[PDB]
Amino acid sequence: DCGLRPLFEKKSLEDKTERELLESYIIVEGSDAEIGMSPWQVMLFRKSPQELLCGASLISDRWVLTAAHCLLYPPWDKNFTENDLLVRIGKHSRTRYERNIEKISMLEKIYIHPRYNWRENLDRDIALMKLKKPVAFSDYIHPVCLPDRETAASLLQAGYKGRVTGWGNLKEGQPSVLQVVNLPIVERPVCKDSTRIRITDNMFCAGYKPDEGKRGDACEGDSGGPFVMKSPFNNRWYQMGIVSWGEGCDRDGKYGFYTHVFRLKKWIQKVIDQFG
Amino acid sequence: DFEEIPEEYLA
Ligand SMILES: O=C1Cn2c(Cl)cnc(c2=O)N[C@@H](Cc2ccccc2)CNCCCNCCc2ccccc2CN1
Repeated sequence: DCGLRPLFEKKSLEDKTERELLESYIIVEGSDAEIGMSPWQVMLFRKSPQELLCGASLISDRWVLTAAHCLLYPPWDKNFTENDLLVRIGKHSRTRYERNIEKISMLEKIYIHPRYNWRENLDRDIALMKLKKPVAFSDYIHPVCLPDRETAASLLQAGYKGRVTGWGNLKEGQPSVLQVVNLPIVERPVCKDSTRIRITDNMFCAGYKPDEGKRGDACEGDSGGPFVMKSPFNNRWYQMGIVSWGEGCDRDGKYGFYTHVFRLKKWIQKVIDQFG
Repeated sequence: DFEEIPEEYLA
């Protein structure tokens, strides 16, 4: 039942911008998300001091996916352990406690990709977090699907648009509610030529070109959040990427970079079946 | 400016 939203696909209602994504299959400068628009959205919350840590996504009733750098990044003295964080699921408002809507879960264990490259370019920027207890699904809490080879091959194409969501900074201040922006996947050569950072096959970049007019990008605080696409074949939402890195936010000629979820699915599956 | 969350989750 993954990728089918209770408030949209389940009742055959479409959100305001999913049509834009469909038409392409041939957070800075975003907008407020609709209620229940991203039911798999997860907020990584630091306990003390209480603050926004990162974004993340719900992939099952006990597993949450995020960016490895959200938990481990020596250059900025970041090395969080299970008890330093909490996961808040089903949220819309950034700062308020959404009583009777959001659910807060404690972390049982964190698993960071063994070959996550924090020293150089954040290659394989992915991590899994197992919750202590399963979270109850609801109209605002629902898992997103993970792509198989076919889905990745057909949707991960230059020009095809995905959707990024998060409570991160609005500019390179803070948003009142969850932000959303649809961005087109960019050709590999263009991504490469836009930066001096070495790009790997475990990454892809997205965003509009300077001559395209439209804008939008992820920013500080959005890390770990999902880059999703709605399959035109089975109408389910798939998480194709994880907000990973960028140079500035929404700069002309620059693009946000995302962890290529399918490329690392082997690892994801290995972790899940081995550890329950 | 984060609203305080119930104690059960912080314990
Ligand atoms: O901050 C991060 C992750 N992140 C980390 Cl841990 C370190 N350095 C970042 C970066 O982006 N950007 C710097 C270039 C760089 C990329 C990869 C490894 C080392 C240096 C260059 N300077 C730091 C920029 C920090 N704000 C980046 C905001 C932004 C924009 C688009 C997508 C995700 C994000 C947030 N993600």
